[PDB]
Amino acid sequence: GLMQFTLPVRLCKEIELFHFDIGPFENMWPGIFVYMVHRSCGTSCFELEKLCRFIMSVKKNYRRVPYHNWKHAVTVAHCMYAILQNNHTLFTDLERKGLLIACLCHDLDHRGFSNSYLQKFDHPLAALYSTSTMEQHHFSQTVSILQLEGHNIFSTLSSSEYEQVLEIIRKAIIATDLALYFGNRKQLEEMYQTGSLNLNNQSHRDRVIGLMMTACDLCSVTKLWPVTKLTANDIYAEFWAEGDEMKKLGIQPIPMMDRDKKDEVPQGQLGFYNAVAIPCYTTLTQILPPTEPLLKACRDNLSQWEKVIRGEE
Ligand SMILES: COc1cccc(NC(=O)Nc2ccc3nc(C)c(C)nc3c2)c1
Ligand SMILES: [Mg+2]
Ligand SMILES: [Zn+2]
Repeated sequence: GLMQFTLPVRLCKEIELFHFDIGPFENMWPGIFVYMVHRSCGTSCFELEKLCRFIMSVKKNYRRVPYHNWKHAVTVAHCMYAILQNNHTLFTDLERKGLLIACLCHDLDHRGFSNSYLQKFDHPLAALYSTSTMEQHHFSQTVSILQLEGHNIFSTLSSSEYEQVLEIIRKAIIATDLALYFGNRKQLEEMYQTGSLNLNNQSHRDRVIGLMMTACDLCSVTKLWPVTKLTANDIYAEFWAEGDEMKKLGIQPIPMMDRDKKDEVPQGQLGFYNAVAIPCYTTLTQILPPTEPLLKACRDNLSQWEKVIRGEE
């Protein structure tokens, strides 16, 4: 196990920054992920034979959709890497192990549809899981892959440490349900502003890990404008697809998902920066000061969307 992964100089440098884009070379993304684990965790955390076999089974069970794809998984894992590297001593060995795997797995077997469209379609998964429908499925898919012959990357953990990591991964994945983020951020807001926030309180850590997961999940709004803008097309390609499918069930969908209402996208993006993205990275910056560069980048991209509306581009 004296085999390190190395990246070219430019990647080796930019991968440490929050705004890093992992590039269009699909075949470099596994090595980028392993590189991040080795540096975040240790070269010993995982048996490389098993990690590599886990990664490629995880890749396979992500679909060919415009946004909720294998690129998203690795992109979300890189944001978590940057958060963990910039907050060295606040996280247990198990939490670093668990959260990078949770980020890679967080959207397993996503089809490009919201929990809402599964409910109105009456998809079988909506009957199996009444809330956080896709997220419970994503955690299901994660456990399934972990139990394949030769895929159990945690094998060398004790029974209770193994229970702790699957529990970290379950809550981390469930927290990527944006419906739950509002209450979670509201509670974290009050806890930090009445001084009751306490990182030795497990139920507090849980909330703070959940906010990190939302932050990593939304990290496209924290990239340089050209990456943010080009990722928005992919996000809206899924939204408009779901809108089309709503119209096939005989329901006018929200404007956000109606491809006849593209003109409304810039204003809809302001709503999302102001209601979701800026509050998210604000509370995270208050709790984890060194994640400020995510808040600053998000503010720069809000400004870029205001300029789009003003016709300046
Ligand atoms: C009540 O129903 C609500 C309320 C608040 C938010 C939501 N959900 C909601 O708006 N989802 C969006 C929209 C635009 C987005 N734009 C970008 C670039 C990214 C990364 N994520 C987005 C997520 C639903
Ligand atoms: Mg998701
Ligand atoms: Zn996601």
